[PDB]
Amino acid sequence: WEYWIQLSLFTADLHIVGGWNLATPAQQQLFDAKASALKGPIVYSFLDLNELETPQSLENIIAEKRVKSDWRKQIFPSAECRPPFGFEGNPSGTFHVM
Amino acid sequence: AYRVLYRLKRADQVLPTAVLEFEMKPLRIQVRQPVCEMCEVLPATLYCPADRAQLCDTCDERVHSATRMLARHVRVPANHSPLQFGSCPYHPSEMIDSVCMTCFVALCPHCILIGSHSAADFSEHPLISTLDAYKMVMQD
Amino acid sequence: PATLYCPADRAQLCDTCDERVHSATRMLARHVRVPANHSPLQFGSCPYH
Amino acid sequence: HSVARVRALYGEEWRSLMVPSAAILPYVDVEVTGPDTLKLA
Amino acid sequence: FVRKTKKGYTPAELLSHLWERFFQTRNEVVEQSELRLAALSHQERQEIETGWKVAGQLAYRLIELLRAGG
Amino acid sequence: GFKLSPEHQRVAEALMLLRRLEDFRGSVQAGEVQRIRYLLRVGATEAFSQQRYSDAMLQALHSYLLAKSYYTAYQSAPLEGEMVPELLLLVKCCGLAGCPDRGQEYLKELRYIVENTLIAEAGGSAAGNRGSLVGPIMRVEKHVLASVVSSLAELCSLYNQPDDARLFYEKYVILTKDVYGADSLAVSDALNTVALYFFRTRQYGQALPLVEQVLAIRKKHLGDFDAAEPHARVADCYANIGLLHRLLGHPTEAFPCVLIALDMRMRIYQTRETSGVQDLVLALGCLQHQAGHFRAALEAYKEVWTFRNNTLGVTHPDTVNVELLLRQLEKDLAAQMQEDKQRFV
Amino acid sequence: GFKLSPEHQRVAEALMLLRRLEDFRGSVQAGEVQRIRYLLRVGATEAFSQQRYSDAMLQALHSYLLAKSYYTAYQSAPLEGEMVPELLLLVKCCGLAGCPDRGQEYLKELRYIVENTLIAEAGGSAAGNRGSLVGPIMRVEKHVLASVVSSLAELCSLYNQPDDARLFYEKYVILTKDVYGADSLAVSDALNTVALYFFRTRQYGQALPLVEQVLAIRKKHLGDFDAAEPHARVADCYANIGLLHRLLGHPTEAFPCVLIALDMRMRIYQTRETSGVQDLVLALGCLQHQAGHFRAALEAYKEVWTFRNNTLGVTHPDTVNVELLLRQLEKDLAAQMQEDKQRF
Amino acid sequence: PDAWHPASPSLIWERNSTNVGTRSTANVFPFERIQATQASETRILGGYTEQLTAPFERVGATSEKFAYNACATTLPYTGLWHDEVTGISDPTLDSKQLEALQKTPASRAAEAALLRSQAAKVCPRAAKVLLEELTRDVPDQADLQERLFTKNKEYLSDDERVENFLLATVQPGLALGVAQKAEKQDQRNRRRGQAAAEAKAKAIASF
Amino acid sequence: CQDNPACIWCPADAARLCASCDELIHQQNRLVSRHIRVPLNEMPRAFGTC
Amino acid sequence: ISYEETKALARFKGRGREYIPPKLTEETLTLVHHTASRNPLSPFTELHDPIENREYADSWRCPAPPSLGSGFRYSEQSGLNSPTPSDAMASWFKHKKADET
Repeated sequence: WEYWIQLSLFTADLHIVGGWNLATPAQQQLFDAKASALKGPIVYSFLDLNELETPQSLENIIAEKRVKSDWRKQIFPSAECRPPFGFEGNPSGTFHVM
Repeated sequence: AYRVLYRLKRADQVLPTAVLEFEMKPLRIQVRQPVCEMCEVLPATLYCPADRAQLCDTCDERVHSATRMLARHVRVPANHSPLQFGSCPYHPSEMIDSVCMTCFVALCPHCILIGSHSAADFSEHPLISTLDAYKMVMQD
Repeated sequence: PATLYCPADRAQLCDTCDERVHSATRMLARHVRVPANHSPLQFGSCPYH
Repeated sequence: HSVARVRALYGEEWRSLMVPSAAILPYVDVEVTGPDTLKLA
Repeated sequence: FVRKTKKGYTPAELLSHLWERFFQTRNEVVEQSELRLAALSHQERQEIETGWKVAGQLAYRLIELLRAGG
Repeated sequence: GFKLSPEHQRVAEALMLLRRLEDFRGSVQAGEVQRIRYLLRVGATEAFSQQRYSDAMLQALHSYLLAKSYYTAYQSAPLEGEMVPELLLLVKCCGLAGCPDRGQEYLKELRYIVENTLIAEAGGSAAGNRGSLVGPIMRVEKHVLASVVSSLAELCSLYNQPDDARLFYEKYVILTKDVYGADSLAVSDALNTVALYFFRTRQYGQALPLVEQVLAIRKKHLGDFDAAEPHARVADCYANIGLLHRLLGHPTEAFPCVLIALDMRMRIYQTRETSGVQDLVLALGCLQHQAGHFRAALEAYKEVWTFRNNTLGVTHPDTVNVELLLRQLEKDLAAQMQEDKQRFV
Repeated sequence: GFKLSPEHQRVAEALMLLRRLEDFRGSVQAGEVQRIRYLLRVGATEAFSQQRYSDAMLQALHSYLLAKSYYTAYQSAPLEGEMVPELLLLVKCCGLAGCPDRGQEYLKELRYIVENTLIAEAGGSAAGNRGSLVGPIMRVEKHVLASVVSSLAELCSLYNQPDDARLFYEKYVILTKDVYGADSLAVSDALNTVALYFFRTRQYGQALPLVEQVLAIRKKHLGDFDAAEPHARVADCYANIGLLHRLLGHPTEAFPCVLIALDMRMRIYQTRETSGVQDLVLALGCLQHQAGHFRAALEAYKEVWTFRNNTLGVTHPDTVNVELLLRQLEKDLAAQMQEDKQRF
Repeated sequence: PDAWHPASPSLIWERNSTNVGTRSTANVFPFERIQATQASETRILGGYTEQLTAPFERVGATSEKFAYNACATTLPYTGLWHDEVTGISDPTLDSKQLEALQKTPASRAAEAALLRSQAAKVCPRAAKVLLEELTRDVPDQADLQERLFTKNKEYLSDDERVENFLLATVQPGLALGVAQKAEKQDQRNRRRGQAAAEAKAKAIASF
Repeated sequence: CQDNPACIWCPADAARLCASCDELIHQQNRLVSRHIRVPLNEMPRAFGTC
Repeated sequence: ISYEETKALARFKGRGREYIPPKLTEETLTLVHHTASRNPLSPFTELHDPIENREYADSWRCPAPPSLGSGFRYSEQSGLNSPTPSDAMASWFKHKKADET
């Protein structure tokens, strides 16, 4: 996943600090079986936590166990991504994507 | 600059997978300098592929020149040592010297002998040296 | 004395003449020019004539 | 072998009166500029 | 190691100065050229340029040898 | 790791300076690379500049590899941006001696450095994607970076990559506006450079709107048509308007542009027998010849041929070429007479 | 392995004891605090001697953080004492980098201790009765405290504070007068050192009187004009007022001074091929140029150029200084010739 | 891409005046959809590969000359890398006497306007080099000596002067010495035009 | 000129020049007037596959 | 599968009988690491790292970029530099002491 965000931002100095699996291993094969029914791929999209339709910091998702954002009315930036929110004023810190 | 914006019809076609927390400052791999197998004298660069010992300069003039045996023994210099690519991320004691050409993971001797790749089905996989791997990517 | 010899023009020229032969049209400015001691005419007597 | 080597020694005949000196010349650049007094004269 | 000559040179930067003068005469001789330089393969031109890179390497190494002692 | 207090982050850059000096001055290999990279660059500049293009290959490549070998053990970064000077040597001498597959990855290597300086300097993401967010940069001040992106795009058009050649030229325009202003003569020079590129690539269409901006800037921070004393630079640009607009196909409102430039150069250079004034007399002959109008383009062609005969010679390419316009006027007039006078059916 | 070589070893556990004190008070003893502190200090002194300033900064910084984690913060009564040499290593290595305002409190704390030792020593036991301050009056002997004054005084110049360095140079003059007496060669050298600063900061005008008492004490102790044997230092200081009177205008009251400093250098250097004579020849040449005689200082300028080419480098700043003077003389003589041309 | 759009005036004339459907036979070259050879390719096979050795560029077959030459005072070129740790700098200038020396001379008024403009503020090291060049040209406290020792305090050290000779020989404009040769040429052309005026204009008319 | 069809391939200039430009760049001063000039048929190029 | 099956069952792929695909081919040794990141505090900030064999590197923007060290002048008034005209200013002043011993 560290190499994924390295490719998505095209730059070669990134690192993963800590991962939080917002999934279930049983959910992936049901996601795949629904996919083969729909006849399509599983292309990725890397979204900043405050880039969502409603802003939601990392402590909010983990505490109340839900994502409170309507994803049927949301654009999905795929592959190359914009610089994360928290740039020039903080040119080197820790950020978040999902 | 390939970037595509997607929009889905139904909310079931999107699933959360992970939140990744990522820093920004660069940071690089463990480039170790071994000392010697006999001497601990010079910043060490010569390697013998036959006898696996990273043993620059020092006593090579006197322990590797004995008979017609020790004369041949190619002495590939310039830090072309398979024991210099960093630790194994599971076992932080040995150095990555072998690489898998089926599952494609970096394996130290501990990571291949009783490591994750020591299973029953992980037996027929080709295992070339790591310097053979790096030269392969260079010449395509 | 010749200072630069152009092999494409097969002629030997000085500095004041290289800038008037090859520096007029655009296809002549692309000519590579070598120093005059690379000239082919320095080997010469042709002992028959 | 011979013919070429012995001819080289016949070239040594006319280099016999030819001796290395003891000059040690360190050629270092010296600049010319300054007041020219033959102009002023 | 510090003593000056008739032109005011330490033994260290006398060598640095004559290396620069040898370099200026080098570029002058190569530009006037002989056709032995023109008749050179790419491997022999490689071996010449490795030769003058290492020649500059040992030139500075000798400069530091005549300087660091003093 | 033992997390630091903010007093260490307060000092910070003082420890930056005092370490990179000590290991530069103390290791003999650091001054080794600095001296040899200097001498190999001095030989390579003079090699490229005169006629060689092949010794300039090997000295640039050697200063590249010797710097890189130091840059892989002193610090864990092979590209460090300071190898741009002989990178520019490598690509231009590859393209001129001729081996494009060797200088293709050097143009590639020079490329990834350049957008990283554009993005690290600019206000944010903005424009200029494709080349990542942080990477090998150079700390050049901006007037230097203007000629850096301008020289790179010249190399991009030297190779067969016309798409990104125009991309870097418009950033060369937009970056000289930052240092000299939105209304500076140095910026009008920068627009004139891109207009020169469009003209040399046969693309006369996009060349003209840039030269209109060149004329607009020079008309403000310089003279004008009358302007009491006029300037030769406005007269040059007015000639460029008429020349580039005739090449598009419209000859009837390019005629006033050459008329202004002729009257200005009448008072800059005076006389009637200058090489400059015969440029615009020959331009009125060519403008007339496009829109019919015979027996008057003949006298404008004869005037510029008689001056160029007794000044430039009889076999000069500026005298034979106009004589070809005489012959091909003779073919065209014979065509017109054999198109509108034989119609007795 | 990553041994983290021993000069940075004592950096590591010293910062670890900073954490250990902070997160759990009471697990600290005075013995190991000064043990790690003195090891950081002896390593910093051997680092500074061999030009390693990056680790001299690093050990002196972490000694100061460990200092203010101990008695400045932990047990309220400070009794500081040992601030000064490790603050010196911090202030010096700041000012060598570039520091206009990043070592400002570092200069201020060291200054506050140094001005304390000046006041409490100038007044006899002034600390014991009038305003008992925190500094220990250095708890050492007199001449070391003098070198501490000169160390800070050259540090204010490295911190571009000219007035502040001027006052500390002044108390450097006063206090070396007290320990060595009015007539001593140590005072003549210390007042000479202040003249080096006033030369270095372009303030030639007020530097004249203090070099004059340097001349007075050299004449009193070593020798006057004749003096039988002339000592090189009275020939030196008398040459120094010749250069000083030359630079701030005033051509008239320097020509006799240059003349007999030259004559004194004849007797100690009985040659003509030394830099001592061939710098006063440059001095008399400049006085010869400004009042006319264009073909009389040209000799004096060739006198010096044929020497600095012989004994110094061609690219030496002193040698190329003469060549710019000869290019000057080429165009004043050209202008004087032109003025002769229209006047004919 | 784009179509042909020929450059010679006659080929445009035949396209825009003569129609193909009026004759049984026709030389029909300025009517075909010839393609303009794309961009970079015309630069290689045409000769647009190097810097302009002259202050013009000739136009195809019509023998015209498109004028390109400098019009402005470019800031003096500095090095292709500056070793500088950010935060620790003094990029500002002591000013005062520096702009006083800017407004003294008259032959360099355009350079003086450049130093007082916003170009000095955006990049300060180019202003430092140009100020040292203007102060080097000033005519003649501190009797001799001092005035020339503080004069040779040259700022661009050894490495960057060569490293700017790169950026002059690779920059896509006029070559080095072309601008000075052009300036020398039209000055002499102007005095020749001034000679057929005055000594020929007023002197011959009103004798 | 990029204005006329090619008629002469000159190996010395390495250009696919036309007839009008042949007069332009080969009828200068005498040095460049003696290049071997052949038509575009005889330009060295590959024969081709079956 | 590996190399063994993908060569003999994909290059031939069940085809046969007339195809025949083509041919088959100072500065001595110290045990201390010379750190890549030249912050003196870079081994003394953190290691926020799930992997372990991973030192730091200096960022290309914030403190200073990776460079050789050819420039980097000290403070001008300090006398630890190349001799400026401000440093050789006191060359004709003669600060050498009389006597302290």
